Amino acid sequence: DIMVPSFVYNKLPVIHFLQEKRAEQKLRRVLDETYTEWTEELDQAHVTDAITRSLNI
Amino acid sequence: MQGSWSVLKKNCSNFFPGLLAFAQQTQEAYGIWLRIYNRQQKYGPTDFVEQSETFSPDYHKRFHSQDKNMWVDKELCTEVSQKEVARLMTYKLDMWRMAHCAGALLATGGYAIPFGLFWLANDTWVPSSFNLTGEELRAWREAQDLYRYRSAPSYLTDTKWHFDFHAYPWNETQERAWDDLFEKNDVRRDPKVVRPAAEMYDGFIKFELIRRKSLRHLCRSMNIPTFPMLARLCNGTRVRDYWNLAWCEDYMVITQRLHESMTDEELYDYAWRRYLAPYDKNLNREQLMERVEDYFEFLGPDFVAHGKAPNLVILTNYVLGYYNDPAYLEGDISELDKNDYDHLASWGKDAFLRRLEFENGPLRDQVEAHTQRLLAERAAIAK
Amino acid sequence: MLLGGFVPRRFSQFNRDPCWMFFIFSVGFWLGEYPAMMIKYNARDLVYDPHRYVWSHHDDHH
Amino acid sequence: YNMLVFRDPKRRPQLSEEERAKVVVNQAEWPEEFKDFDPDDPYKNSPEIIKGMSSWNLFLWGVECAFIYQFYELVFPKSI
Amino acid sequence: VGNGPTFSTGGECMNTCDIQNAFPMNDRGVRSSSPFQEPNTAIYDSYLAWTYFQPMDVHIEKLPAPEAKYYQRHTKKPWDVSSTELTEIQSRKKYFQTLGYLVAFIYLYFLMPKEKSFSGLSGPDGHWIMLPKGRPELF
Amino acid sequence: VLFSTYRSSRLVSKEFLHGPVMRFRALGEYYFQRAWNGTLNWALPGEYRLYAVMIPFIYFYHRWHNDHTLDRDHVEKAMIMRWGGTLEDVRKLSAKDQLRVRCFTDIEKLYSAYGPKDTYLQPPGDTLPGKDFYR
Amino acid sequence: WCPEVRDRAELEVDITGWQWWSPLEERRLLPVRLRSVNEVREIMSKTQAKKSA
Amino acid sequence: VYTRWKCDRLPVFQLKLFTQEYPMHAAVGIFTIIFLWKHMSHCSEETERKYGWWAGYPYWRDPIARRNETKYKQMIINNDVDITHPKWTGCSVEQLEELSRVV
Ligand SMILES: CCCCCCCCCCCCCCCCCC(=O)OC[C@H](COP(=O)([O-])OCC(O)COP(=O)([O-])OC[C@@H](COC(=O)CCCCCCCCCCCCCCCCC)OC(=O)CCCCCCCCCCCCCCCCC)OC(=O)CCCCCCCCCCCCCCCCC
Ligand SMILES: CCCCCCCCCCCCCCCCCC(=O)OC[C@H](COP(=O)([O-])OCC(O)COP(=O)([O-])OC[C@@H](COC(=O)CCCCCCCCCCCCCCCCC)OC(=O)CCCCCCCCCCCCCCCCC)OC(=O)CCCCCCCCCCCCCCCCC
Ligand SMILES: CCCCCCCCCCCCCCCCCC(=O)OC[C@H](COP(=O)([O-])OCC(O)COP(=O)([O-])OC[C@@H](COC(=O)CCCCCCCCCCCCCCCCC)OC(=O)CCCCCCCCCCCCCCCCC)OC(=O)CCCCCCCCCCCCCCCCC
Ligand SMILES: CCCCCCCCCCCCCCCCCC(=O)OC[C@H](COP(=O)([O-])OCC(O)COP(=O)([O-])OC[C@@H](COC(=O)CCCCCCCCCCCCCCCCC)OC(=O)CCCCCCCCCCCCCCCCC)OC(=O)CCCCCCCCCCCCCCCCC
Ligand SMILES: CCCCCCCCCCCCCCCCCC(=O)OC[C@H](COP(=O)([O-])OCC(O)COP(=O)([O-])OC[C@@H](COC(=O)CCCCCCCCCCCCCCCCC)OC(=O)CCCCCCCCCCCCCCCCC)OC(=O)CCCCCCCCCCCCCCCCC
Ligand SMILES: CCCCCCCCCCCCCCCCCC(=O)OC[C@H](COP(=O)([O-])OCC[N+](C)(C)C)OC(=O)CCCCCCCCCCCCCCCCC
Ligand SMILES: CCCCCCCC/C=C/CCCCCCCC(=O)OC[C@H](COP(=O)(O)OCCN)OC(=O)CCCCCCC/C=C/CCCCCCCC
Ligand SMILES: CCCCCCCCCCCCO[C@@H]1O[C@H](CO)[C@@H](O[C@H]2O[C@H](CO)[C@@H](O)[C@H](O)[C@H]2O)[C@H](O)[C@H]1O
Repeated sequence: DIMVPSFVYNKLPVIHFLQEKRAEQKLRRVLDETYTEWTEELDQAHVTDAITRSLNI
Repeated sequence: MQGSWSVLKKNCSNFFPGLLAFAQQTQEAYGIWLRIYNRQQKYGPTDFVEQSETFSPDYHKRFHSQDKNMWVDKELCTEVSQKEVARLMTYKLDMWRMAHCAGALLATGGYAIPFGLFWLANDTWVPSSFNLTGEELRAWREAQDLYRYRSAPSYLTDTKWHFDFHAYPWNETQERAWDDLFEKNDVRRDPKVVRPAAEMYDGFIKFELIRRKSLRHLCRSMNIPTFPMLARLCNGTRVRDYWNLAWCEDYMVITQRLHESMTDEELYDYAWRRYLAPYDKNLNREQLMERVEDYFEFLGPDFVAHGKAPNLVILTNYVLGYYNDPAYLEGDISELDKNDYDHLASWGKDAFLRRLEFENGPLRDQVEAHTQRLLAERAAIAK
Repeated sequence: MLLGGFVPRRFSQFNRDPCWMFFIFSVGFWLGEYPAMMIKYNARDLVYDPHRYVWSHHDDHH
Repeated sequence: YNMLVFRDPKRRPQLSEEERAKVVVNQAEWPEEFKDFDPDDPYKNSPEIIKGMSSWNLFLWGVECAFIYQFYELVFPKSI
Repeated sequence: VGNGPTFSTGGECMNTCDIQNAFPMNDRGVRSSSPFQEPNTAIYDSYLAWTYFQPMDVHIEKLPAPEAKYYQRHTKKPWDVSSTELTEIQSRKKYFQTLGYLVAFIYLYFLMPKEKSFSGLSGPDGHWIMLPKGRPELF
Repeated sequence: VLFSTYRSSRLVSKEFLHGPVMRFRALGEYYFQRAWNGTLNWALPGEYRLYAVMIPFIYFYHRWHNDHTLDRDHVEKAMIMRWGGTLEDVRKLSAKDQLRVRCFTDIEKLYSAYGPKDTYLQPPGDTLPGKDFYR
Repeated sequence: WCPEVRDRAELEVDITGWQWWSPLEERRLLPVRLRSVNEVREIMSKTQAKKSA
Repeated sequence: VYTRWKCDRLPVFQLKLFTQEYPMHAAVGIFTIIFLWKHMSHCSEETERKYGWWAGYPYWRDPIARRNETKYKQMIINNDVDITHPKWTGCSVEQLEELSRVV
């Protein structure tokens, strides 16, 4: 009725602070590991060159 | 789970059939254990067979060493099948509880009958053989899962608090592993990220140094009876034997890929015996397979290569993390519009409260300026 | 721990808070019981018990 | 100030001198209870809990109670 | 504003405590008395310093109410008792205990006589118990 | 199965005696739940008014108990031993005589070890009764 | 309405964890904060160069 | 979540506290209680007279004698004891009658 309640009350602030920091850490990780991926596609010049070769030119 | 009259009737009706089934299972499990023990004594390492002594560095108290006193029989499939191992494990649990009850009966004579009535009214400590139908078995599994939910968080919190209060991780990867190890089951933990915690805790506490209170919590979470607990080297032996059997079965399955061919109910039971898949979650085959693969990944390549599993304390914490449900929150957000101290409104504010409101209210700057100017004037006059 | 609370500056302010009102009442009782004992136990008509030498606690505890 | 061992708490200043000098004091907005506020006597204008009940009256009430406690048996003695 | 209490402090100054970092600091440089953000926190200097927060009427941009799905967790268990329910139970129990203790205090200090009085006018002088009955062979 | 081991098994409704309980909690919280009410190991609070109120009350009830229950025994013993050695002998006196005797006992209490010793030592030649008066 | 804190505190106390200060965990988590845009640019750049190589 | 102090009722928590938290202390306390009630639970009549009364023993009524008289009367009446038996008196009934006629 008296002791354990008081010590729980004393614990509350530190735990709240640490959990807030942990959540911030996880969202920070979410944004950190995002990168824009630029894909590379076969240049159409080679396609045009192959078309010319097929024509026997 | 709390006792009930319906469960009491169920267990009273199935008492004698349950005892007969338990006796048959006892014969079968004795045969299986005889095979396993003969194989261990014949092909086991010298340290494992001779029971090498490992003493703590502080009080020199002997306890089982994970490296030396635990051995994975890679060639056990020749003599014993996976199903036989699972049967032996289940019978070990049932036999432990029945043995404790029988010890109480022998100790107290005929005065244990009312305590037996309390016992049969709850499925927490009755053997699985007392259930003769699917619904009864489901209720029994629900009771076991409830006990696991009740017990696991205390063990996890004990471990985490002691480590965090008396030590800190060495490097960032260890920090991430430690933080992610104790996440709630609503999120998926990556075993590769979490594995280094095993080595870190080996640096902190090995299985040979496990404290008696943490052992009690663990045994509670594993549905192992704890009264009389006695010395820590008895339930510790029980835990070592259970996890050694589990590791042998896991090696068998990994090598032979039995889990892929394993059926849905058998797969669910296999996960449950590893404390990975509660029955109340109503998991499907995909989730069970994901959890089992994560468990195998956490064991790591070294388990297959040499039969060496990671630190048992961290392994138990990891697997029991699936019973660490998110903290309950019930009630609409509108409830936050109420007030908690309306009953004090009639009392009003006394002189001191009015003074505090005046000094620290919106006029606080003016009051501070006036007070400081007056004090400065008085000090100047004094000089 | 004696951290804070209402503190009257002087006697006249003790009536600004019920608790200090009770406190000053109690202080009045405490200090006024002494003059009463002076008057009662130094009275002219007060007479020692004639039988005071018949018995005393000193003989009993001895 | 002090009343025996009971010391009056004092609020620590929070504003710097530069910011403080720029503050305009308007006692018209202050409550009537706290006007010409003095840290050494903040409760000078505080209302009495009971109108007409002075501290000396309560002190005298206690003294009279003590006198009754000590003198009642002199006027209305009772047998053992 | 009301007269209600706030987050308990224990009579401690948060600008010098061992867990001060857990208490947010405001613009004035005064750490809050609670994990919440407080704009008007102050410090009072008695024999020991202590932090104080005065409630006030302040408007805060209220984010709209979310859905129940994203903040309700239905993991309640039969053994679970909420803090509000615990407070209710303890309040009732302590009320009854207070009444009982009040009655006991009154009886003890104003009605109960002391045992073994010299005159015999008040209190018992004691007596024997557990005496044999219906056992002639005992004598 | 007969009795629950969990505190969650309620025996009454949540609204049972809500009002009186709220009044009691209001009485408890108004002076105690404050920042300046920092206790020392739960025994010594920081609020001055708590001391100012509780010290006098404790002293008052303790003194009432001592005066009307404890010292009364010594007073009665003195009255009985000095005036017959029996209760009836004392009751043979009038109320005023008993008052005189009890006030003399109070005098003796006040003197204690710092006062004249003729209150209990009979000087030689004194004509007052001795210890063998009633023997 | 902040159940995680409640559960952690109650469990810590019920397992003989009376102490209310955790200097080590705070030291691990004290400097955590959301990054600035420029820091995000730099970190994404390192990730991209890593992916390329 | 489950905690012993918050979820269990008071008797259960008491048993748990003194069986899995402070069992040795409870054992020592019980040992000491037994010792006290085995060796420090008696008070002779003379000791009661010397120290057992707040203001002193009132010899003018001797309440101890009345207490013992009530005790012995109750024992005799309930147990049907013949106090005139030769063992209690050390002489035959006829000798007792002769003595009564003499004195
Ligand atoms: C109603 C019934 C009432 C019953 C009353 C009786 C008492 C209770 C009964 C039992 C209760 C249940 C629980 C008991 C404790 C369980 C402990 C436990 O968990 O052990 C696990 C443990 C199993 O773990 P393990 O891994 O297999 O092995 C342990 C590891 O080695 C561990 O490794 P380690 O690293 O820890 O190694 C250290 C380990 C090593 O030890 C062991 O573990 C080995 C086993 C114990 C060996 C003990 C014998 C040692 C040699 C004795 C030599 C004596 C010579 C004397 C010659 C005299 C010639 C004149 O421990 C020690 O070193 C301790 C040594 C013992 C020291 C004793 C000091 C006594 C000081 C006396 C002071 C003065 C007294 C008063 C004055 C008297 C004189 C006037 O069990 C054991 O080893 C044995 C357990 C035995 C249990 C007790 C059996 C009781 C039988 C009772 C029979 C009589 C009944 C009478 C009834 C009367 C009417 C009612
Ligand atoms: C009539 C007199 C009575 C005397 C008073 C008794 C008072 C009550 C005390 C308790 C007595 C025992 C109660 C029955 C237990 C059931 C049998 C048993 O041991 O189960 C195995 C099981 C072994 O546990 P574990 O942790 O797995 O063992 C680790 C070993 O490494 C395991 O080794 P492993 O890993 O190599 O695997 C081996 C395993 C492999 O086997 C299997 O896997 C197959 C299954 C085998 C076990 C089956 C057990 C079935 C239990 C249920 C039975 C049905 C109950 C039905 C109830 C309803 C009835 C209507 O087989 C075993 O379990 C063998 C264990 C060693 C044998 C122990 C028995 C020794 C005593 C009997 C011989 C006495 C001879 C007297 C000669 C007299 C000369 C003058 O026993 C327990 O669960 C332990 C008992 C739990 C309660 C402890 C309570 C405190 C005990 C303190 C005793 C202190 C000394 C006595 C004085 C006390 C004064 C205060
Ligand atoms: C036919 C059947 C088949 C054959 C038989 C088979 C064998 C059967 C036997 C074996 C069964 C084993 C399994 C049993 C499981 C159930 C155990 C149990 O009780 O569970 C709690 C059980 C409820 O269980 P549940 O609801 O299922 O919840 C289970 C949860 O999982 C909660 O689980 P948990 O883990 O949280 O609960 C555990 C809890 C278990 O404890 C409890 O829950 C406490 C239970 C009692 C609570 C009482 C509350 C009410 C009090 C009322 C007071 C009186 C009121 C006024 C009455 C007025 C009447 C006119 O705590 C403990 O475990 C503590 C253990 C303490 C051990 C103590 C050891 C002492 C050793 C001494 C020191 C020695 C040192 C060495 C010295 C060496 C020297 C040489 O409690 C009850 O049902 C309460 C019953 C209350 C009965 C009425 C009150 C007492 C009546 C007394 C009558 C006396 C008559 C004679 C008077 C004569 C005067 C002259
Ligand atoms: C506000 C006021 C309210 C009222 C307050 C009342 C007043 C209380 C004042 C004092 C309270 C504190 C006293 C503390 C004493 C010191 C304790 C101490 O040193 O403990 C050390 C130590 C601590 O225990 P632990 O094993 O470390 O863990 C304790 C935790 O509680 C284990 O917890 P866990 O969570 O780890 O495990 C939970 C679960 C885990 O589940 C299991 O383990 C499965 C189920 C196990 C069932 C039991 C298996 C027993 C196996 C055999 C044990 C050895 C027997 C030895 C020989 C017999 C000796 C008699 O276990 C249970 O649920 C246990 C159920 C037990 C129910 C009975 C509890 C007592 C209720 C009262 C019944 C008796 C009333 C008699 C008086 C009235 C007569 C008219 O004790 C032991 O080593 C245990 C030895 C047990 C020996 C047997 C009992 C000896 C005492 C005499 C029994 C007399 C029976 C009379 C029958 C009727 C005759 C007419
Ligand atoms: C139906 C009940 C059970 C029946 C029996 C069942 C089967 C046997 C059980 C076990 C027997 C153990 C035998 C002895 C083992 C070795 C130890 C020893 O040397 O013992 C010496 C001696 C026994 O004598 P003995 O060796 O058998 O041989 C006779 C000799 O010729 C005598 O030679 P001596 O020179 O030693 O003789 C001096 C004197 C020496 O006697 C003593 O020193 C007495 C010591 C008592 C110890 C009590 C232990 C438990 C303490 C719990 C914590 C209490 C904290 C403080 C609370 C204060 C406020 C209440 O011996 C006696 O006259 C013995 C009388 C014992 C009567 C026991 C009555 C217990 C009452 C407990 C009241 C609790 C109130 C709580 C209220 C809370 C409400 C919210 O004392 C004891 O053994 C004391 C412990 C007895 C425990 C009995 C079982 C548990 C209690 C059951 C009854 C509960 C009643 C509750 C009433 C509630 C009313 C509101
Ligand atoms: C005016 C005079 C003033 C004198 C003042 C003197 C000092 C008094 C101080 C009192 C307060 C401080 C007390 C501190 C505690 C002291 C403890 C103490 O000495 O107690 C000893 C005493 C010794 O007991 P005992 O006096 O009955 O000894 C019996 C010995 N015989 C039979 C030979 C006479 O302990 C007890 O009283 C408790 C006994 C019961 C509890 C223990 C039972 C188990 C015993 C185990 C061994 C024997 C059995 C076999 C093993 C078990 C089998 C199941
Ligand atoms: C177990 C009894 C078996 C034999 C049948 C006896 C029936 C006697 C008639 C009873 C009529 C009144 C019943 C009232 C409801 C009782 C409900 C009850 O038991 O609640 C227990 C409740 C505590 O509840 P919790 O611990 O919070 O948890 C409860 C949920 N787990 O206890 C109480 O509040 C006390 C209630 C006492 C009711 C009276 C019980 C009388 C029992 C007598 C048994 C002896 C035989 C009687 C034979 C009578 C023949 C005419
Ligand atoms: C009341 C007591 C209750 C006891 C309950 C438990 C009983 C258990 C009995 C197990 C019996 C096992 O049987 C025993 O097994 C071992 C190990 O294979 C055999 O051991 C044999 O092979 C091993 C391994 O190569 C050799 O080290 C050993 O020298 C040789 O004898 C024994 O020859 C056999 O007798």
